[PDB]
Amino acid sequence: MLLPKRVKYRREHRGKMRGRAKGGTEVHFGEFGIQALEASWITNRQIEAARIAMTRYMKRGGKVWIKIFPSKPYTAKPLEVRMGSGKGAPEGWVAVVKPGKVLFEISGVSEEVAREALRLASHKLPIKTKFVKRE
Amino acid sequence: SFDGMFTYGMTHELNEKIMGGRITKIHQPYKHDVIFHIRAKGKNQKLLLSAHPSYSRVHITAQAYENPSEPPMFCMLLRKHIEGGFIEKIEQAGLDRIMIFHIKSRNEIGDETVRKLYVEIMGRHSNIILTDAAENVIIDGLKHLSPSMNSYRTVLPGQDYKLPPAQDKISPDDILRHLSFQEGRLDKQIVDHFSGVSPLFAKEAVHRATLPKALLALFAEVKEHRFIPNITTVNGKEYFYLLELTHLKGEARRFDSLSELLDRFYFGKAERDRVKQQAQDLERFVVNERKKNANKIKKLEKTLEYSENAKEFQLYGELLTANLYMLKKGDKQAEVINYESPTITIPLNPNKTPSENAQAYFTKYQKAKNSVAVVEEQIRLAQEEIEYFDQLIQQLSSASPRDISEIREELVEGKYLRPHNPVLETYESTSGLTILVGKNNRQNEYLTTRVAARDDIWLHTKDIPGSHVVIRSSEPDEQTIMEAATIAAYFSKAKDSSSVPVDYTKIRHVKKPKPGFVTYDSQHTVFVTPDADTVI
Amino acid sequence: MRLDKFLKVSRLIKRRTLAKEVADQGRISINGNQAKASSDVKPGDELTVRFGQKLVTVQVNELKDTTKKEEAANMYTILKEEK
RNA sequence: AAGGGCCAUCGCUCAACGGAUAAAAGCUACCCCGGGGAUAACAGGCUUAUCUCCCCCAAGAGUCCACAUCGACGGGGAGGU
RNA sequence: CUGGGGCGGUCGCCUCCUAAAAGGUAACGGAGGCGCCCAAAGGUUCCCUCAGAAUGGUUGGAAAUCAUUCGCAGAGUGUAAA
RNA sequence: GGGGCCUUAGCUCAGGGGAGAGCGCCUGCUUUGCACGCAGGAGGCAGCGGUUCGAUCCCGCUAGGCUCCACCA
Repeated sequence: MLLPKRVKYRREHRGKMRGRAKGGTEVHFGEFGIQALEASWITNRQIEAARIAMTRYMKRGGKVWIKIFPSKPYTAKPLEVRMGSGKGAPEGWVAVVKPGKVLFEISGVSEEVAREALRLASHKLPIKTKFVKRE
Repeated sequence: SFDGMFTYGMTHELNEKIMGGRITKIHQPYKHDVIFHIRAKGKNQKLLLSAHPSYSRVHITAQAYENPSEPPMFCMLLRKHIEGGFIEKIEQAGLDRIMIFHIKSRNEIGDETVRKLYVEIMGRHSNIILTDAAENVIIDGLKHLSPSMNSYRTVLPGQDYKLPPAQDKISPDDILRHLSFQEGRLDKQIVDHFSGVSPLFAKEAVHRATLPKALLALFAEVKEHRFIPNITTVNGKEYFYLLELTHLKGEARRFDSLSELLDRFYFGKAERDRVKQQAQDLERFVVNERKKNANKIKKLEKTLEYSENAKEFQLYGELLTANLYMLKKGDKQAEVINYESPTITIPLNPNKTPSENAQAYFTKYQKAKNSVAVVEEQIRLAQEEIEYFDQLIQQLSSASPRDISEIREELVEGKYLRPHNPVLETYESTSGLTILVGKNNRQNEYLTTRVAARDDIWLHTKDIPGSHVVIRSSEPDEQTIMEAATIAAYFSKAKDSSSVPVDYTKIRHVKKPKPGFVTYDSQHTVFVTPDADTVI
Repeated sequence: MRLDKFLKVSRLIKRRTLAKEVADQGRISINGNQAKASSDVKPGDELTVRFGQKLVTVQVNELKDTTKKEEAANMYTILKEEK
């Protein structure tokens, strides 16, 4: 459950996930990676689920290199409450994702193993994905 | 110790020096303790006073201990009315444990004035008071005492001073007159006739066996200042008095000055007893833990005696796998032979197959095996801890404060407790050699590892628990080999045990495997015994 | 302040409980008047007290609450004792 | 002359800060009038966070065996009680 | 005022974001400040340039002050922010 | 859940410039003396963050506790 240690503002606007990514569109730390085909917010619980999934499938395998970090916080008012009276309290932390963006990489491991692990992770994630490799 | 006799001796023997002593400086180092640097007889001298209840006394010390950074209220009040004083006279207060200084000094206008400083040393309720000469009014007081104690006298300033009720005791045959010697335990009731008495003095005089002679002779002795200031030590419990020891087995060390006697007594006892309190408070806790671990393993052992059906199930599974062809699925029993050719009737589950049943027996064997392994590991843990604490208590018995300070940190590191090169201690040895040791486990390990080589020799117990000690590259003669055995037997699980074998082994085989779980090989062993301080 | 608090801080009596007890017995008084633990006091007050037969008369100079030990007795002065 | 005017200046958390008076708190279930669906309680409606139900990946439990039956961390939907 | 009212909270002024590249722009939207201070902390003339880092060096110490080269600026700008 | 108060040694307390006053329980010492003591159990700002050369002392966020409120259909 990743966390930014320190932040300026505990409360931010949400934002808009228009367009494609700026960077991180291609694997370069590792060999076999995964990228997105949509745009969405992703949570520390999602990423750690995917991470531990692939690492359990691999059991010693090489290196991973996540390519993101949930910097963004997201609020949520308490339950059964009218509107207004200030912005809701923070709940967790979020990473924002554009399409064309690489999320997880892999090295030290064969292609079939990598593809299967990333499949497993994709099923923990909400969005549509693609298997990718380095050029 | 501090009887009216000792008091009266001091009264004359300090007026010997401090006729008209010019009080040059005043300080209050500790709570119930006050220092005067006085100039009398053309010389500067120290004068300690103490109303500290058990240690309340008066003294003159070569050790000007420490003048404080803070001048307290009482000190400054003394500075107000006594500073630059002049000790006209000393008085004994009629042989009670009380003293008087008749003092002169000029006031703030240069007009000469006088005062009466009183020092009542009663024991738990001693005190120091300052009083006016003519008015007898108290001006200062160290232990203000309000009459909620509904007592005769009172301390507070301004009030007319008053002395305690002097008891109806003839302060100096008269006991054979007044007291019925049939009463017995008369060491008690000499206090009931005389003023300056200790039960120590009374007992030592009563043990002279009708003995008025002893009383009269000793009174003449004191009156003549014929005493001998020594300190007595009856197996510890170090006592002292004007007279020497009379009968008891205790050691004696004599002095030229009662003041030096007081110095060499109290200079240690100020903190020795504190260290003893700390040591005992810690020892209680350690013994609680060790006793707890012992009872813990007792629980585990007496619990272990009720789940031990492993081998039966093992052998049953063996036999069933051996006889897995004569057996129906649905049967209750099996007359079966062991591979000594007995014939065992093993029960079955009439629903299961023999395969299932035998596998269940193997399963139960596995389970009992597992649980027993668990309990045996817990046993090993607890016994390691118990032996650790037993060695620890041995060390604490044979300890010094310098190693106790390390042991505390060792245990706080072990997290049983909560809140840098000096390692070893040595003395003389045979062949003019030096043999180093450490009563602390940590210091002992530091010496064994970092202070010697592998080919050197370590000498320790050939037995359960003792210290660890050796000379730097211990390769000296058999004289030193046998001398190390004495140092080993001295600091051991059983000090003064005249049958203790010591193990001497090359440091190259010293096993550095809890802490101080050091095994040893390349070892020989020699029966030996404890010794005296000549082991130093 | 209150009498019992005053007695404790001045260390005449070691326990406020005991101060209350004696005031409820009425063994003591103020300015010739019988008093109680809640009785108000001030500087200049003249206080009569009993300890069995020991009767006492004192005078109030000051009053506070932090009252360290030796500074307690500065708070007041003895005047007289009877029995 | 009193007094007033002009000029300069002082006096207000008048703070509810364009300040209603120099001067002011509450109960009403004993209540009343004028109006409102411009605004609340029921129901209806939109939403479906929540709720219920279904499903995906599948580690793991299941002696062995993921999917007999259960199903973690996570994910996606339906319904409109 | 009020996402019914009540209770809570707020009520004037300043700075930023929201604010959509002039300006302006709401919400019980997000962050913070004011109800002053200086008689020199003003005016003018003249002067010079910071913070930190590395070296060496008593007390001096990780950290005073010291010389020392590096050093658009990481400092300062009475106070909050721009 | 909201608001206010509090959260400093074992207990009770004071105190933006360096946390210190008193008291008690258990143990030990202790002794001639009308409960008159001493040492150790031990003496540590609920936590997090920020401003300042500095924070218990100013600010903010959160936890624990006490009190008040949590009403109309």
